[PDB]
Amino acid sequence: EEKILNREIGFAIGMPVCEFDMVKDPEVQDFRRNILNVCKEAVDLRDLNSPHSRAMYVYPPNVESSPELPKHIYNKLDKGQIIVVIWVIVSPNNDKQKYTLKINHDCVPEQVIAEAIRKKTRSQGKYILKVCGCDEYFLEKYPLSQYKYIRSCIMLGRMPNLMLMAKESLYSQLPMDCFTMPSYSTKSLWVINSALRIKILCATYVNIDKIYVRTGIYHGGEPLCDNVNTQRVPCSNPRWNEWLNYDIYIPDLPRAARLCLSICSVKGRKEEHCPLAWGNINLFDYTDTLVSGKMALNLWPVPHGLEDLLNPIGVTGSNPNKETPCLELEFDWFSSVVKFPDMSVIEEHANWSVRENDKEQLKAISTRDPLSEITEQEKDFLWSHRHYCVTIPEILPKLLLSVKWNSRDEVAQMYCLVKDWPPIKPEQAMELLDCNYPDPMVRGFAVRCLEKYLTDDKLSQYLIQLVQVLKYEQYLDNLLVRFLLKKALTNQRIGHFFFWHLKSEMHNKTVSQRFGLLLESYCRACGMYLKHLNRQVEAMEKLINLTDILKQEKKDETQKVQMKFLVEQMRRPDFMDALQGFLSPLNPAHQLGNLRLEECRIMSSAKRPLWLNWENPDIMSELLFQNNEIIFKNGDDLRQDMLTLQIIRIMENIWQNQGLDLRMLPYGCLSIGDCVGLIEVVRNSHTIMQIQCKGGLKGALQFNSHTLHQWLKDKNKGEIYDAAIDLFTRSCAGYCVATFILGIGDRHNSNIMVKDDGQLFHIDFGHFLDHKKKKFGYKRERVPFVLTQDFLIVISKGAQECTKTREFERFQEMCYKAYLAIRQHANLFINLFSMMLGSGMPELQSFDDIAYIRKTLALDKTEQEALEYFMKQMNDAH
Ligand SMILES: Nc1ncc(-c2nc(N3CCOCC3)nc(N[C@@]3(CO)CCN(C(=O)OCC(F)F)C3)c2F)cn1
Repeated sequence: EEKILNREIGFAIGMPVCEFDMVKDPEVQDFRRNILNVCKEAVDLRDLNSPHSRAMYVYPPNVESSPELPKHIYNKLDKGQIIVVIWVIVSPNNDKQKYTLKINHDCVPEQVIAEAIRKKTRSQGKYILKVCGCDEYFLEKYPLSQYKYIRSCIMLGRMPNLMLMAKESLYSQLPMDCFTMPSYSTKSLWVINSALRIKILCATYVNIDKIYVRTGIYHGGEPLCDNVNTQRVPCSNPRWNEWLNYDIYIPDLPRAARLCLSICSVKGRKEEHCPLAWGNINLFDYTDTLVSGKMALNLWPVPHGLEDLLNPIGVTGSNPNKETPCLELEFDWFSSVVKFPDMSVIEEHANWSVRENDKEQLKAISTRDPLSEITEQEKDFLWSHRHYCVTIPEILPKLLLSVKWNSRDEVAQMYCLVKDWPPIKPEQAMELLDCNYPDPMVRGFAVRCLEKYLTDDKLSQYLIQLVQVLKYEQYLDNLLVRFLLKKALTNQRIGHFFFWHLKSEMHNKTVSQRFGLLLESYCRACGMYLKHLNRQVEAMEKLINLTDILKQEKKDETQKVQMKFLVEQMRRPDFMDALQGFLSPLNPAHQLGNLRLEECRIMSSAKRPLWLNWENPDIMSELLFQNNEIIFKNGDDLRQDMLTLQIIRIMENIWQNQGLDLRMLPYGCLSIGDCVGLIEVVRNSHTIMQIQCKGGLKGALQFNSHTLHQWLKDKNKGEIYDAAIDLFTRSCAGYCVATFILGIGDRHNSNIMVKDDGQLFHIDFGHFLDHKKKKFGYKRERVPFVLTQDFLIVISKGAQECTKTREFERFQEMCYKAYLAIRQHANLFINLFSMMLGSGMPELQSFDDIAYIRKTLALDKTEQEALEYFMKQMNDAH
């Protein structure tokens, strides 16, 4: 009954549900019960206009955020009209009959259906349109061209193939709702007029000259007073029994104040100080109670490259592995439960607390990026004009950093300004969810802006950042988690990726409990989709096990011997059952039928990825792709690839909306677990090395700089030649600018690919945010801007003086405009990286890595000065 559901939830999370029942922490048990209200709200929203609302939960419309088509995309249409093919399965014989329509690009799905019924009858509202080849439906009254598949077809010059289906055929297959409620369902802070003191008792599980406890009171990475240390003791005896006194009074403690601890080592050789373990504690609990009495905290291992003695950004709470350094502490008891004051009380205290050159200086401060330095004079300038700031709402992040958070008088006044602040755009509100803004009223404002202005499309686009910033929340139950869970439980496409973003981090013990509890409530209310997720989990476990054996046990063996083990392991019954008949985690609309074993190989690229091939079992698979090819890789942190691919997509939208048709290729990529994941294979593509080692002769100098252009001319003879050179130029321009801005390394000719039609794209983003310079080669082949002689020959249509042709001038102008369009949206890009700073991605571990984008974008120069910097970089590559 519930034991069946709990066993299936346990298999999905990879953690038994009875482990959550064993947790005595009241915050954990209150979260498990209180989050069920979000589940019941999502389940009721799903049945509002049942079964149409249920069908749109399982098969939501995959649309762009705006119906507006840029003038250059409207020109791809024939007088504002599109040609679409509508298919029908007639039965008997199950014949495929097509009916070709020419309709207005903005026709709603029912107008398309009516026109297909008209064309078919030439020889009422009971039908739906489905994309041929995949489980994607057009159930909503959006203009046809707003659906991503139709929008993609217009831009890619392809013909839409849709399938006409009976409404009953789909609705009858929707399972009934199975959400069932689980069985597990004062003094004021401001009247204490003393300074804060905390007792450090003793440590256990700590076996070096001396050891000490370093402590500090922080609010979002910023110290609220000076750090205070215990006395140094010789390692063997870590008993301190010492009260530490802080220079901060209890009423001046902000709501998100934390105690940040560390056990540090001292070595006398200049005294060498090293942190051995760290732990942070929220000074107020989830019920707003100031902590008091004895407490024990199990500490965490120091993350690589900490560089400081404390870890104030790190996760809050005790290490679940109790067999780690354990610090015992004691807080004061003020003869009653102390609580943070009510909003009305804070509002009463805020009231009791109280040129044109200046209006332009406030506007300039407002447009600076999240990493730009804000001086002490500027902080005083911003806070003194805090009332004029409400009229430039985009300055709220700069103003929040000007507040003295260790002063309840300034904070009470900031709460009044936050309460009446005008709503801001989601890309600006997302910055207020990073580690710099722990205050719940600031965070609450930010989430309300997201609920008001975020479409389901933009929510999906920014899901990686929103799931990562959950780690920064002080408590399990918060406004952000409730917003994401409700969205995941009301749109199954969002729920699918939301599941995988949490599941893929369950190995990280700093988030295991938060994400595991969040996963339990999602699995309990996602419905029958849990059965599909379990099949995805089990197929991925079989591949992770297979690739682990290959990388550890049979690593050195030859390709033939590796393939013999692969084929033998894949032909096993348990393996075949697990790897066939499940949905693609890259896109759950793609069904993965039978494995085409003969087409599966171990690739010769770094970490030896697996090239897998499945039949697409859709009745109309021929109209999309007969076979789904996916790369499964063990060894890379594919979250860097996910972050880069998201940025490329956003950069492409910036360019497209500005009339700059720089065709990019952000193929799918999904992190499945610890350095494991899936990569979408782009069909009909070849690396530059493969093109060069086809026109190259055995024994002769390989990697010649004229093969690329020759191969493209043989593939595009005639009028289609001009289109291929143009597509190559635009795509190469976009990828030169993108790889430059982001500092993408390993730009060898096996990581740069080309399609038959001329489209160039990059792969493998295991290196970003640096100039990784080759150990050998020519000066022009080792500069940050990567543009080869091979590309210049294609761009100039074969000319020998390629840097002098008119086609190279047109390619240069493309690069200049593409560079400036991204520099205008720099704040967004800096913020998307900054939100990921605590993920543990090998190439993004500090603000110095993000500072690389501030240099390539030349944010500390003027618009004209940045363009000349970019021109000098382009010129260095030739
Ligand atoms: N982090 C990370 N990111 C990307 C990759 C990766 N990705 C792709 N691509 C393929 C195209 O679609 C996009 C993904 N290919 C790879 N290997 C090859 C190219 O180097 C080796 C020969 N090969 C081929 O012949 O493919 C046939 C044709 F499709 F290209 C593919 C590869 F390692 C790995 N790790």
